[PDB]
Amino acid sequence: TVVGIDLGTTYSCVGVFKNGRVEIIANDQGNRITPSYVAFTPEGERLIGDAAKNQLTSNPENTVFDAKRLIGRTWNDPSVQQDIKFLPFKVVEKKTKPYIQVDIGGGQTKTFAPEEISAMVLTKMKETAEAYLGKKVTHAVVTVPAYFNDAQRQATKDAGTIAGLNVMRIINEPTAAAIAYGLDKREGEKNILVFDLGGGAFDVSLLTIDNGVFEVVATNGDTHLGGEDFDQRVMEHFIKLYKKKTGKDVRKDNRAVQKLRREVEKAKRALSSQHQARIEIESFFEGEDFSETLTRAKFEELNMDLFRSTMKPVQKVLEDSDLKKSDIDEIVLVGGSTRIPKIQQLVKEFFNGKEPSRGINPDEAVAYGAAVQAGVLSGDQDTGDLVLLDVCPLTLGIETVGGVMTKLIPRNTVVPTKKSQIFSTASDNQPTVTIKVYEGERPLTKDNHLLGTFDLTGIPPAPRGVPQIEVTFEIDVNGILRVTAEDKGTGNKNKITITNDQNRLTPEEIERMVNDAEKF
Ligand SMILES: Nc1ncnc2c1ncn2[C@@H]1O[C@H](COP(=O)(O)OP(=O)(O)O)[C@@H](O)[C@H]1O
Repeated sequence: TVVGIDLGTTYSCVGVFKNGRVEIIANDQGNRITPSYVAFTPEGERLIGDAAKNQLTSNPENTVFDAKRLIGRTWNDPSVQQDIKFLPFKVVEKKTKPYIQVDIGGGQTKTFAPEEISAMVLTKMKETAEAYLGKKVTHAVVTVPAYFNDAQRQATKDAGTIAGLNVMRIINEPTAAAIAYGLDKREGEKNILVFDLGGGAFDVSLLTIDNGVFEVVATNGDTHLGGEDFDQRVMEHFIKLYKKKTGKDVRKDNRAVQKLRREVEKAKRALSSQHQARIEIESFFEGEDFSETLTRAKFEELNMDLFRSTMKPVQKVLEDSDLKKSDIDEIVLVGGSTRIPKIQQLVKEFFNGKEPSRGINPDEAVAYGAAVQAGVLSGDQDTGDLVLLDVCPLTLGIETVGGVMTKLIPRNTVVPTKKSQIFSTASDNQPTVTIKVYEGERPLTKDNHLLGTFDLTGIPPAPRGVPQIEVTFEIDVNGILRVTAEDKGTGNKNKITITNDQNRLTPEEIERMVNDAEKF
């Protein structure tokens, strides 16, 4: 049995399709969602989920969360460096990547890739399913944000592999939510706008849905905008307010900062139905108390630029799809941050008063869709006929003379897809040709994201411009790039091997990580 797993920034959820419906599976504490948290106690045990989250404020330095905000990123990514200020665990550079360093008891230290932390969360979700089903789970569909880049997708797949899962399919969050919405609808072709604002990432997708055929027409998002940022804006407001009023800087006392996080999260949720919320921390800093009242007005003001920025991807999607606001037949709100009244108001006002679709739990819609997809890919016959056409989120291009982004595969192209191009040499007997591939929509590569540098190696001695090497760029159904090369010269064909600077986790490295995880 293939399971569907929503691997979320703040929570994870696992479901299965059985006897013609989705079951969202409860964990050992009876909760249908599990916090995406891992902790290491001084006594040496590894805690996952609710038990890990519950000791955050007493053991903050060795409690890990928000790994999805770091996964597949490089060390000098501004979103990594900005998030470090709010995370209690040490983040250290290794392999040009942010690794997580913790104490595991007995004066001992261990360093983990974000992939490894997410693999521990996936392992717990797998075990939750295995307890319910009474048998081993080896295959899964796993969710990612629609706007995840190549590295973020591959790193999520690698987390699955470390957790002992054959990840059959990576599914984009809004597409999963669309399946939850539109499964078994036999209505005419409808244009559906999915507005997906979770704990860490924001996606907008426009889909056509017509009797089981789902097509993503356009997508745009922000992989570092979500509920965690709304908490962190309020946290920073109070850290600064405390220093102004007392002269004391609490930003290094991890217990203080994470007690503030706990209280802000509680207040934020309260402010979705109340207009005021009391923040109370007994023993905030140096044994002294902290009491403040947060109004809905103040919460909104502190975050208004972030809230208003969610309209930017909405307009980008309408422009790419060539649709007007009035062509949108349904608005599907998904992600727990869509519970914020101001977000609902901004979306409603953008679409001139149109109400969102009812009957959809924004916290569970993504997991529901992943479970359906898992059932379909298994070969189940009690699901509806599901046909999915999804897209690549980012234009792929190659750097050419003058730092120019020369487009190869445009954004919003249905995957899988491929493009080929012939390369040659600039100098006599040149043995290697380098190709830099970028992701993004700006005309200069310095303003886009480097996907990787690829070296065509083993080019046999020849005069300049004579070699003819056909390089193929294929984006698979998961949204991940593979680059291959073939010699198209006349006479003796030579093997052209490609090397890259992506620093993929190798099977050797994954095996080591599997063995390291079993020690807990
Ligand atoms: N009533 C609420 N008001 C405001 N924010 C909420 C509410 N309920 C949940 N959230 C936020 O939703 C985010 C989590 O969204 P969810 O979709 O459940 O999980 P994930 O994004 O981790 O997959 C968190 O940032 C949480 O604070």
